Amino acid sequence: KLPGDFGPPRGEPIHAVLTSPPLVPPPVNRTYPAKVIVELEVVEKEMQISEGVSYTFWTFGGTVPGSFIRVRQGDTVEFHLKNHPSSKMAHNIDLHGVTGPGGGAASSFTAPGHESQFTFKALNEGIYVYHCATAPVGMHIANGMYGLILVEPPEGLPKVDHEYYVMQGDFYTAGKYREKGLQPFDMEKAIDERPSYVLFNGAEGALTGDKALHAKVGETVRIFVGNGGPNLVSSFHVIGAIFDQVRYEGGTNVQKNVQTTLIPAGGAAVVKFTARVPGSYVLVDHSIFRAFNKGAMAILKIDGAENKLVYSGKELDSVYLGDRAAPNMSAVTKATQASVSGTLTVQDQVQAGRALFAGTCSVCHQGNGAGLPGVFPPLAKSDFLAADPKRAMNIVLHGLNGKIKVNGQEYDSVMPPMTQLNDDEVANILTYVLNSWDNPGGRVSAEDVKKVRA
Amino acid sequence: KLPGDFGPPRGEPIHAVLTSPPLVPPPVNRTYPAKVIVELEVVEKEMQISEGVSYTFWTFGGTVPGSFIRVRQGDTVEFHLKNHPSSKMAHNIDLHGVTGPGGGAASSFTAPGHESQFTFKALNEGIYVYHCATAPVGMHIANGMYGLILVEPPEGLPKVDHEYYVMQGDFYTAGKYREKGLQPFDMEKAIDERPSYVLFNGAEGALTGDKALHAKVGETVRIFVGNGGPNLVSSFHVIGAIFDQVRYEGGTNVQKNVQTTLIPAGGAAVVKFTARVPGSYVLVDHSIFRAFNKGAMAILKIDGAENKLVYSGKELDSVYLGDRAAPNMSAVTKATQASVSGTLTVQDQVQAGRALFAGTCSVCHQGNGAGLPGVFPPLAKSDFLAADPKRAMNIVLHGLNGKIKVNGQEYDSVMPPMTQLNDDEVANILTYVLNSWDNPGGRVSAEDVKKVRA
Amino acid sequence: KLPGDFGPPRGEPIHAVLTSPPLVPPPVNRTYPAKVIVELEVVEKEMQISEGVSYTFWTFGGTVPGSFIRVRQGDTVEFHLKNHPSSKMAHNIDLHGVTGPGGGAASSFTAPGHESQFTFKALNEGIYVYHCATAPVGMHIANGMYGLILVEPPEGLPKVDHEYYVMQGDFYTAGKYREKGLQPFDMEKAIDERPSYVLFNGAEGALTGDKALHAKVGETVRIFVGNGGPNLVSSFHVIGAIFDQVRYEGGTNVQKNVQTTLIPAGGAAVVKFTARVPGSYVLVDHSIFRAFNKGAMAILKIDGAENKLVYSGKELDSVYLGDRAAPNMSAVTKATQASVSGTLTVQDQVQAGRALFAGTCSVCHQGNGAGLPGVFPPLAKSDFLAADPKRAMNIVLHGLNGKIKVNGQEYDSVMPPMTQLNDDEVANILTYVLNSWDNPGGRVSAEDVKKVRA
Ligand code: HEC
Ligand code: HEC
Ligand code: HEC
Ligand SMILES: [Cu+2]
Ligand SMILES: [Cu+2]
Ligand SMILES: [Cu+2]
Ligand SMILES: [Cu+2]
Ligand SMILES: [Cu+2]
Ligand SMILES: [Cu+2]
Repeated sequence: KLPGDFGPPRGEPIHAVLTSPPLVPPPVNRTYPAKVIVELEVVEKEMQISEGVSYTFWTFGGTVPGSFIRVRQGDTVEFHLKNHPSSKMAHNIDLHGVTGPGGGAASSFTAPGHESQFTFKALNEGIYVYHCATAPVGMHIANGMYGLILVEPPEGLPKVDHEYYVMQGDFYTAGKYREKGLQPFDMEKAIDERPSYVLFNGAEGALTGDKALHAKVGETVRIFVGNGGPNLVSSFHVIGAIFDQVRYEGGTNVQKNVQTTLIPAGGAAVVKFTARVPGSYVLVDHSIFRAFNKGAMAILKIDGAENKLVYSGKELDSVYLGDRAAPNMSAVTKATQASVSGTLTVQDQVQAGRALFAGTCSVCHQGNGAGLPGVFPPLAKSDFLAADPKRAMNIVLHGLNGKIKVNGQEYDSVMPPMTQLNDDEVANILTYVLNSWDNPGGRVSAEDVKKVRA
Repeated sequence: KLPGDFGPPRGEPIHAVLTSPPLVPPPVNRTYPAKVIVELEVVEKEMQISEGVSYTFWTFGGTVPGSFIRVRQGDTVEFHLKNHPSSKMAHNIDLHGVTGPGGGAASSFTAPGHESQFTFKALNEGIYVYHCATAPVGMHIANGMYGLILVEPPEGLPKVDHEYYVMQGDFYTAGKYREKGLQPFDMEKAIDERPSYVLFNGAEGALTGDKALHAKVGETVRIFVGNGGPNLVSSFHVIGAIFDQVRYEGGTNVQKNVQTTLIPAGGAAVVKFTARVPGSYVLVDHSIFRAFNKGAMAILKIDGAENKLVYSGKELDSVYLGDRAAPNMSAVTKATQASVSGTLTVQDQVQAGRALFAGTCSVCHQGNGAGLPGVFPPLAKSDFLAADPKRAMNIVLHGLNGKIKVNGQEYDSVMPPMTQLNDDEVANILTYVLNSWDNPGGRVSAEDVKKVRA
Repeated sequence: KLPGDFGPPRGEPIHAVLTSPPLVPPPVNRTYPAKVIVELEVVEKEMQISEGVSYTFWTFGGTVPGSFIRVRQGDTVEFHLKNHPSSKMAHNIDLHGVTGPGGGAASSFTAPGHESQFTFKALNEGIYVYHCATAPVGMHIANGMYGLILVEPPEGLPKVDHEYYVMQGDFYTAGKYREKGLQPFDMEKAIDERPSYVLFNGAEGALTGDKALHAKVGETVRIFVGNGGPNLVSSFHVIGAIFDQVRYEGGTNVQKNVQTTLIPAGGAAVVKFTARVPGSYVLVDHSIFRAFNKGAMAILKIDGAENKLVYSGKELDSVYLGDRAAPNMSAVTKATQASVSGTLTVQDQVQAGRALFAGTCSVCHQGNGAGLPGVFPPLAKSDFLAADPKRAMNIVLHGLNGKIKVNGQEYDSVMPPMTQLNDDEVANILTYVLNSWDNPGGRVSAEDVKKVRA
């Protein structure tokens, strides 16, 4: 009568091995139901949500999303939740897929330095979100308290070459996007569902550049995709590919051959991809400003031979991926820390500005600052730049239009304002430009930009 | 050629018996098509959207959602809409599932004190939203003008033990969440899709506590779930359970074994649940701040024997459900009315504060005010509280951090601000605390809190 | 091994014939794979987003959405993107359905006056969004850079009587809804996902009135429905009908017999409708304030015989469709241009006000200004209006309640405020009323209303 009716646990008790994102535990590879002991510890800690931007995350297992749990339908799971002594808050857990009130919540309340346990049978196959369930629930979830549990079918999932773990969340900082420093949680933005960041795996760039997911032409890739929310619904999409299969939770329905699929807040799906041609495939929330303005992009990078019969074109670059085309933006972290320490050098600024110039400025002005004849004026050896570095701050913040002369040529176009750039970002970008391409050197400070903005 | 081609109406004309939420009319239990006469009356009236918060609802049949209508595919429906003489606005109806322009709208315009009628054939089986269709349509829908009509398949739906009627809506008050008094509709929040409340069945607590839906272990429950909007899409989810089946409108596709499912604005679904273990199962919009900060939670409470093989844990409490764990919050309504009348007593405040303290404060400070050793300081017989009741107002509104001494013990933690609490709520909560646990008595007034907030 | 494995291209190279919305190219009607040459040109230009409201759109082929492209699964597509010399920005393309990084983006970067090309095989059948992929991607998409490409199955889609092309988008103007003039793109509203317009096919009224889609009773209609976003998810719905079929992208799953269906940002679906009774069927985003307050309504108008057995009622009118019931609102465009030119006459205002009065005022006051006895007072020959035209400006902006006397009769009701109306709209509406129905004439100016609003 109950699903998952495979008899009492047999064999030996199994201690679950949990993995950190973006990795997944191995398939259970088991033909009998077991007692599975799961131990998960809550840790509150600061981490970088973006370069030079710290946030106090609340985590299951030290990561956002939390550690991945993998069991078999019909297993009896003895769930142990610990809360690290350093925690200020109590925490608990609601696992979707659990049959019982709160998905475990009332029997997993755990004060700092304590441990709780409860037992459940995994009656329901599927991929499922788990999350904290402690008042105020939204604050806990917003601070990163979510992950995935996979309950396998008894026969296991079909074999694939790679399995990965990707989870979207919306985040609410007091400061604006890319404003540096330790950013508090912002309850007002959270209630209004107005996130400052929308991320995969807890940070900007968590899955881009040198942190990309990998596979090779011809391989299959399964991705366990969660949406921790707390509030957003993801228009989840793969740029330049298709999903062979998309299956939500433990649903009977499987959709095949779709590129764009809606993942509810608190939802999860298993997607399958087959690599056909090399290059970078971007996982996004196709509510586009999330993907391109708030951090909601991840990369699956495929290595192998080009097939000109299928696609003649080139790998992605900064025109599309912006400043996440490059391996990383570590120079930005280093410049921000140098500013805090009072040791910020011109070169710290130049290297940070170099990272930030990609896409943001280079789409028009080019990576070498040459511009494009008749269309975009040069930043390289620019007389107009050199003539008035203050004017340049105004141009970045407030745009520029009308006829101008640069290096003896007339331009009569429109540079849109870029007011969303933070003071340090404008300063560092301009300091990069001034110290490149035979420009006159010197520097622009965040304080200089603050004054022009005001 | 047309669907629902079951011949002319036969038998006798049937006068439809409509039900008020959360109840549903009985199955039609009929093998022939009939002429079904439906009579529905619009009533504009004030009701409580939350305790002590009045709202002028516009209703079909006196409730939000409106009366449930149940007919059989192939029926000829003669639809009579009356508008009560007390109405200020004209009203009409668009029933999804109707084949014809506006779903009835142009032939159901009805001024106060009037009646309109129109006839349609129910060609389409399914569950369908109906709503008002009078300019400005969004205002009408926002004020509560929506419900469900079920068009059964000719053979009927499979028998279940219980059928219930649950409908989500987003609401737009001029005041903030839980600000007392008669709250006007707020057009600006509505246009921006920024609701102050997100509710099931027209009120906070409409389906919680003593108003929960009921069933017993082993029983099946069918829920007709609507989303009246006007604007939100529900990440509709059952905490601690799974839906055996989810079917949208009259779709051919049926999803099985899912826990989280997206319901469009203006959409409807039929979900099935089988009770397996006792306790409270929470229906939520899993865009979490709606569920936990704006009212979007309902309860299906299952009675019966525990099954420790399936779930070893406990029923839900205020850690998860907050102040909706208790049967009701009537003390809040009574205190608010006493304030209006100028008769507010200390005990009125104490009992209101008692209701509001649950979850909101008790998650940390505990239901007996004892706190937790080394972690959360006591409110019970608190020297620190007694020493400066004004400081306590500041602590609730603006939080507290750093080393403090309470009852001879050091704490060095963080109480987050609770600025979203209204002045009366802080006043009543603190008055409760002061009159409990050997604390010194007295009271805090809403005016006292207003001054500290300013 | 790869899908679409139908061999090398054969026959002659085919130059694709692209269509402008809401039309679709003819079925490919071809049994062999071909080399298909597609030429699409980007044009930046001002167009009217609403009457008297200009916007600088960025377009593929001069329209929003862009030109429709129709090919066959297994075709080799040689894609040529041109950027008109008048462009200020560079542009490129990402076609969903393309197998390769960026869906073409890196190999289609095209400066003003240039052309790019790349080749891909259409491995994936389905309906797919294409869009620009140039940093800042959200700005490009927000400015109108999206369209659809259909990749047919090898056997073709089933024949229907009509095929149409409808695409939703969200738009972000600096000014509020219906504020006249050339409206800049508003980055802040875009990041916050707070659109001022939500439209089908690039403009208010693009598919209403004299621009409605057409078919006849008994005919089948296929609509290729895109959602360009950038940010919104459409609760896509047909008022007064049902979709026989809804199929997303190239998915295997087909839903049948649904009225309301969620289309992701960047998503696309093929829907089928069978006309059964005459009248206007409204395609909306059923997040209702979008449909009724921001422009998100389109019409499929069915001609033919009434069938009283199916629906006894009347065609839609301004009670539901508001000011889009009429063929067009050209008088508003003409009045706005007359204001710019300094030649605005009383009659220009009267005719603009006539257009705007429909629904907005007529729902209560009636199309002849008679009101409804005991319920809504007359505007026709209104003593109360004539007595104080300034008071009338205040009534429109700020509402009216309480007992009043009009033409010898008492009213004691509530006219809600209509503060969202722009100054010119109030002026023109009141000038219409004053010059109708034996009212005293004269005029109200936008400046008059500006002063009352302040
Ligand atoms: C294309 C959309 C651009 C992006 C992105 C950026 N800039 Fe730009 N810039 C652009 C144009 C079309 C113009 C000329 C405007 C005109 O009136 O014709 C400019 C101009 C400048 C200048 C001044 C001229 C010069 O020295 O060449 C500066 C200093 C400049 N732009 C800097 C700059 C930086 C630092 C950018 C990233 C932050 C950036 N621009 C983006 C077009 C575009
Ligand atoms: C956990 C998240 C808490 C919730 C919810 C509430 N309070 Fe709290 N409170 C908390 C901590 C960790 C502290 C100490 C902070 C420190 O600096 O170490 C406090 C403190 C108080 C106090 C002062 C100390 C005392 O008298 O014990 C008061 C008066 C107090 N808290 C009241 C209070 C009320 C009324 C709450 C609901 C509105 C509430 N707190 C919530 C932790 C938490
Ligand atoms: C119903 C929801 C209404 C809509 C839409 C509009 N008006 Fe109205 N109006 C309405 C009522 C119930 C009243 C009387 C209020 C009372 O206190 O009883 C009015 C009144 C007016 C008046 C003044 C009285 C008169 O001259 O008849 C004016 C000038 C007026 N209304 C104008 C007006 C216009 C121009 C509207 C569209 C912009 C409009 N009203 C909408 C009800 C409703
Ligand atoms: Cu927690
Ligand atoms: Cu959950
Ligand atoms: Cu109404
Ligand atoms: Cu509707
Ligand atoms: Cu572009
Ligand atoms: Cu895309």
